[PDB]
Amino acid sequence: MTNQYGILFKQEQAHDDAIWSVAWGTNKKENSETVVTGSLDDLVKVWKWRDERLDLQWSLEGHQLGVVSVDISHTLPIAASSSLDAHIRLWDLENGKQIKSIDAGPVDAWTLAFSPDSQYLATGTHVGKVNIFGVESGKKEYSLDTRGKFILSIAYSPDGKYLASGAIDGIINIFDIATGKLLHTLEGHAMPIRSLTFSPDSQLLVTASDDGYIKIYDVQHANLAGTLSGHASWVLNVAFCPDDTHFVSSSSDKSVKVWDVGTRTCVHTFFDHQDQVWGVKYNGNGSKIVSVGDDQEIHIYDCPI
Amino acid sequence: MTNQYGILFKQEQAHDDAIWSVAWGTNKKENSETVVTGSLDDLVKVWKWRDERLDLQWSLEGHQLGVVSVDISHTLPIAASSSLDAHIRLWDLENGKQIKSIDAGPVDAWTLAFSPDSQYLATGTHVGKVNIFGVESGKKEYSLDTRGKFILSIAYSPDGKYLASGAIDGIINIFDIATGKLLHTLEGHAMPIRSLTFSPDSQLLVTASDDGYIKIYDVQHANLAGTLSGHASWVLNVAFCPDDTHFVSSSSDKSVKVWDVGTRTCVHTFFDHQDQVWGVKYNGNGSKIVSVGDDQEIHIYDCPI
Amino acid sequence: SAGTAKWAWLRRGLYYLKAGQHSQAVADLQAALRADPKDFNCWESLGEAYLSRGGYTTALKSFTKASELNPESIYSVFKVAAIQQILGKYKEAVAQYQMIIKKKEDYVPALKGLGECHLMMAKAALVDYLDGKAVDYIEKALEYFTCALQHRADVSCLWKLAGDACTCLYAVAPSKVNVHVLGVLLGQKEGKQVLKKNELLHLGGRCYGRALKLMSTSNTWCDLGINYYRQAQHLAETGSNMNDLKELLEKSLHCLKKAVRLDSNNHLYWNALGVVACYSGIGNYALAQHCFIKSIQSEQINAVAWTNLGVLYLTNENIEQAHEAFKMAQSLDPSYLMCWIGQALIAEAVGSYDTMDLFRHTTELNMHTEGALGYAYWVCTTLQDKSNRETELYQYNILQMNAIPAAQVILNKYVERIQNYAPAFTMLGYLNEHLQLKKEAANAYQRAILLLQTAEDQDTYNVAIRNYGRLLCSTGEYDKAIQAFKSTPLEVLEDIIGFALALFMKGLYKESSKAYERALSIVESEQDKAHILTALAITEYKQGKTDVAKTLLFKCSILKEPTTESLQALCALGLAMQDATLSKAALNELLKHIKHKDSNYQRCLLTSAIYALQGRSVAVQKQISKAVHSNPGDPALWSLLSRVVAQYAQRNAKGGVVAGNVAHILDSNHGKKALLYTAVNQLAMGSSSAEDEKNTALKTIQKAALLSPGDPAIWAGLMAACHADDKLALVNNTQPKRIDLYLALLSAVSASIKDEKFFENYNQSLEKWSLSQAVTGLIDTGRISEAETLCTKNLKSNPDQPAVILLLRQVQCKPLLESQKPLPDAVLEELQKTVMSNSTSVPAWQWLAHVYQSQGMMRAAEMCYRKSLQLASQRGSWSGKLSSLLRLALLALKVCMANISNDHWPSLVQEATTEALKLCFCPLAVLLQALLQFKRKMGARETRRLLERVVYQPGYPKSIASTARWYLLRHLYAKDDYELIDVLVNNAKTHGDTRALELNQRLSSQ
Amino acid sequence: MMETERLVLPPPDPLDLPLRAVELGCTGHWELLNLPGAPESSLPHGLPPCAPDLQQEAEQLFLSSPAWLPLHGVEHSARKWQRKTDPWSLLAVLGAPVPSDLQAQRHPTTGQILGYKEVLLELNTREEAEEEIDFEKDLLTIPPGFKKGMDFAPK
Repeated sequence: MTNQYGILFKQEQAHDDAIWSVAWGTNKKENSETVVTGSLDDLVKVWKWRDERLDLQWSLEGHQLGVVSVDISHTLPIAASSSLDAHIRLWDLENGKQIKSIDAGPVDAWTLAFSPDSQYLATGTHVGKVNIFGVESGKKEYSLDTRGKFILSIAYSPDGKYLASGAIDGIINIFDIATGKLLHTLEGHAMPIRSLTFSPDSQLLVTASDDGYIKIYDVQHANLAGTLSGHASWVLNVAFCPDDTHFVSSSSDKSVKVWDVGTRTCVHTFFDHQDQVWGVKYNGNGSKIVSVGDDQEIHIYDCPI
Repeated sequence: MTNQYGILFKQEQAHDDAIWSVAWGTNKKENSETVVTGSLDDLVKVWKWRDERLDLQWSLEGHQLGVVSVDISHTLPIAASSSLDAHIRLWDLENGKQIKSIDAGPVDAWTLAFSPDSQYLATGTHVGKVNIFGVESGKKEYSLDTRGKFILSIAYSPDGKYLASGAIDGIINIFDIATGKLLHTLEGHAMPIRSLTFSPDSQLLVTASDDGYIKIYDVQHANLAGTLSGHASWVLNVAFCPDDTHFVSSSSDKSVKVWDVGTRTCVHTFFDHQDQVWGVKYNGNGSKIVSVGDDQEIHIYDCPI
Repeated sequence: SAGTAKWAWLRRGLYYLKAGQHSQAVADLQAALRADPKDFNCWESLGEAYLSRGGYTTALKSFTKASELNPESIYSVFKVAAIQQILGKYKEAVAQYQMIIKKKEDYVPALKGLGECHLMMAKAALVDYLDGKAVDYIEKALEYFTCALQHRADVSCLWKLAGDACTCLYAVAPSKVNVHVLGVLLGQKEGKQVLKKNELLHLGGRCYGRALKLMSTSNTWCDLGINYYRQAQHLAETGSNMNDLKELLEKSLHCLKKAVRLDSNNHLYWNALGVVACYSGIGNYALAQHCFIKSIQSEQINAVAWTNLGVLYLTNENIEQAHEAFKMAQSLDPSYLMCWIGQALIAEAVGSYDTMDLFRHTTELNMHTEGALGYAYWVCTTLQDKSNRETELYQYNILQMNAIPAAQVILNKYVERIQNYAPAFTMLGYLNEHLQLKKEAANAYQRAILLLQTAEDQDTYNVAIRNYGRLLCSTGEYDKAIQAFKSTPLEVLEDIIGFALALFMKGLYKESSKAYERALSIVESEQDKAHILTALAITEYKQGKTDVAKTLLFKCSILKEPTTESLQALCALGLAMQDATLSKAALNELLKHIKHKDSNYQRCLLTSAIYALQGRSVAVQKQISKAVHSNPGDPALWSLLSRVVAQYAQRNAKGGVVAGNVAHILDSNHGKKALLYTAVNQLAMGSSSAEDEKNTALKTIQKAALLSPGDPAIWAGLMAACHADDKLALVNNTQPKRIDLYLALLSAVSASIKDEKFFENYNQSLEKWSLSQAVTGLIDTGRISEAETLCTKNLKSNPDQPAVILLLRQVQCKPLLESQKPLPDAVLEELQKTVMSNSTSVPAWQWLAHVYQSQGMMRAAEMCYRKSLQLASQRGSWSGKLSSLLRLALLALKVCMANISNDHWPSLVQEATTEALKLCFCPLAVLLQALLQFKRKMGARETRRLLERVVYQPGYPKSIASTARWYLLRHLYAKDDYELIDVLVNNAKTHGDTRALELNQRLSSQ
Repeated sequence: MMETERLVLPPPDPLDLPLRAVELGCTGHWELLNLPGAPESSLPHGLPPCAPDLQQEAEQLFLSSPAWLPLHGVEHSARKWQRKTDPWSLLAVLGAPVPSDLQAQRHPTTGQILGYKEVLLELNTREEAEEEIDFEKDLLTIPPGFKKGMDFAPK
């Protein structure tokens, strides 16, 4: 009863070391399909999936140490990256040239996330706050505060009005952008989170903690709709499908599963990587999956609708 | 007049701390019978059995952590030693000059065993591989692979075309050297093995266990034709003699027992080695037995035909 | 011929559609569309034709095409929205109805559609247990229905749907329903009103009555009867009354009987009458059984009636016949939940073995309440019994079906549904405690306390108090724990023990000792006695007074059997004192008769610490190597070996790196520490590798930093790795990189240190080292001003500490003494005084001697190096000794270079190099010997021999070989031999060089 | 401090090279740079301190508090719960559908929606269709498919 799943392309060695994040954006109205991947290097290589294959387009780099998170925007041609280098320099993605540079150390930013309208570029600090910078408008207007521990993941509901933040030690915080007041704090897991994602229409929040479970909470209350346990090690990223029916989760056991939220069961598992898989994403009208892994490879899968 | 088993030698302080591997090589047809020991230090020491005693020739070194296994080749004079840092050295055994230093990855090599014609020097691996490093000419010739846990001890057949490999879980895997096709997997025990020995006229395989049992197997089938339960504590090493008459076993309860295949009873047990014994071996014939314990004493026993 | 007859096709199609001849009408209208496929009337009529007979998605597509052009028509858009709504996908229908409402405001069907869609989403929400969304949706639905009733208040469907919407909120856990009804509904139309549960149901009954008044049909009668039943059920279930709801139930029976007699051929009415008739308040079972039988007879495909009969028989002790009825019901419908729940209950009653599996299957199907409670109870009971964990019942069920997390989720849904039952809360707390979700378990126990405060309290309230207080104490909030433990009779072992530990956590050690003594009085189950003695020893120790703790632990040892816990505490107590005698005896005794311990890491750590106490400091690594050989698995042992080699005897750098890598490979969650230790070992090693990328120190430390960016060691390791990388790149002379980031890393180090519980000495050492390293890095890179301000601020914080003041001296004296300048004896005296003040740290002495050498103090610098060498040797350190020795040799050699008289420096060079060779095989030392020989009696044969030996044997660093090559080339050209010179040329060629051959070119044509 | 001054020729020989001694790591490994300058050692202050030394770690691990003892664990209470079945909850009641649709009207020629009209889908004791069923005269007490039902006492 399952569909016909399978690989479409396999880049042999994208970078020279581990690949730590990936972002897929079909930003422009025509067929762009721009893939931005960052590694344990300075390289922020910008690939393009043109017709049936990936062609390297930019090899831009300005970093001093490895980049820990990269992000791309759907409205403008732009990209942002942060690293252990204590800089959040954001590129141009059109000329392959740096636009800006923000000073913030490992005590001021860990991971990136753009706004739905690509304006604010929030990041998570060390002392617990979330710092919201301003693209094209300066630096560090304001920071939402949760009195907790190191904060790892930052997500936006793709209608605004909600911000979610996982942390070391487990607790999860949901803010509303409208007023900036903590609505309610979930207690979630007992080990670091390091991944969160809302769903399109922003009524379902999917976490992925460090112990192997995948809570499926429900937003605007604290109801949880189940725990998905099917991995054998840490879970490092979760990407939610454009239609509210599946999502993809990559674990540190060298296997990329794809679950579905309707019946909370695993349809298909991919056993194709050889080392930890640090990043998975969908594309536009979700029918293909990108998976960058710790071993230097970029896999592109085929998930029929 | 019955010639009873006699102690016939004791070496009070062979090394400065515990002793872990002992090898007896009748390489020279004349009265050489070189004995080489590896003893939890950098030092690996060579002694020769001249008339009634062991007189040190040289002690040669260079090793980071303790040495775990040493082996001597029958055809040519050459020795091999591996240590805890997975680093393999070959010793000339005529000058102590380190002919070769075969390197190895973080998980490449644990123990060693030569080829019958002294060509291959097979070695185990922390992650299940049984990779083979060709002696003096090649590096990583090929690696036979299985699915399983740690692989402590390796046997090899004297006649040829057989290679038995124990595992930490307690399973035996036998690979035919002719082509590399895994012949069949023997379930064995539920505890580690630590020793595997074939036979002269190699038709019988003897396995040592971590539960005190000793198992006799028939290579042509999976006939568990024996089970021996005399040792109280663990059993560490078992070797045969140049005829298929009886073998020695070395418990961890300070006892070296000489078992017999014909009647499956313990003809004799020795009481020495205040500390536990880690190695036993046989001379070029059935005459002499070598035992090296955790206490820094080398013992050479006698057992007439 | 081809089209152009649409007006005829249309008439004949309408004539065939008005009569029941749908096939001919469909063909006619398709032909009409073929005539001209742009007239929206034809498309719309064809859609209506398809909608009259079966077809729904071809009518939907045709209606969409009709609506695509001329989008002003409200009817076409409404029909498209309605057809798409029919097949689910309610949100899109809501969006189009809202758009229509935005255009036109009086459109009654649009409001009706919006209300119906909201009600359907509310019912779907109630299928799951997301009650809050259901309440919100129902509030919005009532808003839309009253708005619709504002325009046309003669229609019946609007009132009926309003009553459905309001009365579908039964069993929604009151005190969760507050509905903001507004307007006509509450009689007179004033403002707004907030309704609670019972009032909402009463309004529902009123609305059904009003709807029924103007259209007397059977369906409304049955619905009104059901509403009255729900109202009575709610009134009884809250204990608000009894015997005053008789008339209400009679009214419900009257309505249901009216409905069934009105049309006695529909199973629904008979089934409703049967269900209501058997309510506890009426209790007329014969009528209920007759009604269910009539319902089954009326329409054969009826699972509901069969399962209701099964329930009726099962509650009246008829297990076999009820089982038969349930089997028939599931035979007619394999995925109806109630039958499965009944099967599970029957299996439980007769005590079968597959009751847990049946409850699990019911839980997996659709989340009903009764199965939820049953499954949670069985999981908790199985967890309690501690004779299970080999059975393959416990193992299979719990550890291979992930029972515990499923039970927790199920209990959360149940507790949200019911929330007036204490055992559910206690079970939820218990499971949460097993998941280490301590905060949620504490909340659960607190709510259980709130419920139970008016109970009997003998065995249901004190236990709840002890559990809540203990769990609260587990996670901070000591005062609240103490207060909770006060409000209980402190007469059982558990309460006294919990009180004692909470007191110990807050302080008040004497009080804790008293409480533990009182608990010690009342003890059975001797394990508890040994534990109480050990706790007494620990708590009294924390005050000091160690001797009484020691003798008390010996008293515990005198008991019949040791507990393997008191012995460990005794060994650690021995360690916390320098006695180091009782510790050996305790460890030997512990090893003697205890094997059932399964950690294998504490034993090695304790033995290693015992060896370290006596200052042996090399055996430690050897012993851990022995332990790792014994158990080649257990990554933790490999990681600890790596840590120890990093700390003690840091001359096995290669082995340590390999051990850390092996520890990292064999698992993943030991990644953090193993990567840290291997990075530190790489730092200590140097660059003794194949100059391979992707495996230098900076890479492993970066990987560790990504794994756990919380600890303070990784960031300091990052600072050290960056500095070392800078030095190596400077030697290779390609580019310095990673220049100015030290201040950020220092801030990260301090911020991370702030949140660790206590390793005080370790934190102080880390903070001081990070400060010193940052200052040195800033001085080296060249940002003097920032380093100076940092040192000044640090001294401004606290009174002087002789470490930072030396750093300030270093920062001050960099611009001066870089460029040649003469310094006055006052400055020299000040530097000498500060360095002597903060003595015992060889780097300071070496730096001062360098200052002397820079100004030029050859003998004074030599004396300072000699003092540093003596200090290093006395400390037992090893790197400092060789470093000082080689540096002193360099001093003597450099002063010799000028060909100065008083030929004593060559003697010093000889002595230093001989000592250095005595320790190790330093290539720099042999090169220094060669240079000294070359300067004194430049000569022909011996000097050339030594130089050629240095420059011809392999295994030497590039730079030293190059220097030796250059000097040997100069010497060989001095004593002419062209052959040997070309030999040198080819030797240079077979390697990479630029300068030796360049000198040869310079001197080939004088 | 005996000489108090030293005068040397800074360009002593221009052919030879000055010696720069650079030290990498604690295990002995030195190298030589060419240009003259400071001693320029690597990691001047020594290795960064990694995890704390054994003795204090063990003392914390055991003598921090008595919490770690098996006495204070999640076990060691042996709690019990009671089961209270409730088979009455299983009763299921289904609701009736709405017998009307609010169907539109259509002008017989050149059809246009005039208006939306509601039509019916297909002890007062009304005479419309009641057939006066008796619920207490003769009660049917045999399930279809079984052999016997149950006789409950009349109320």
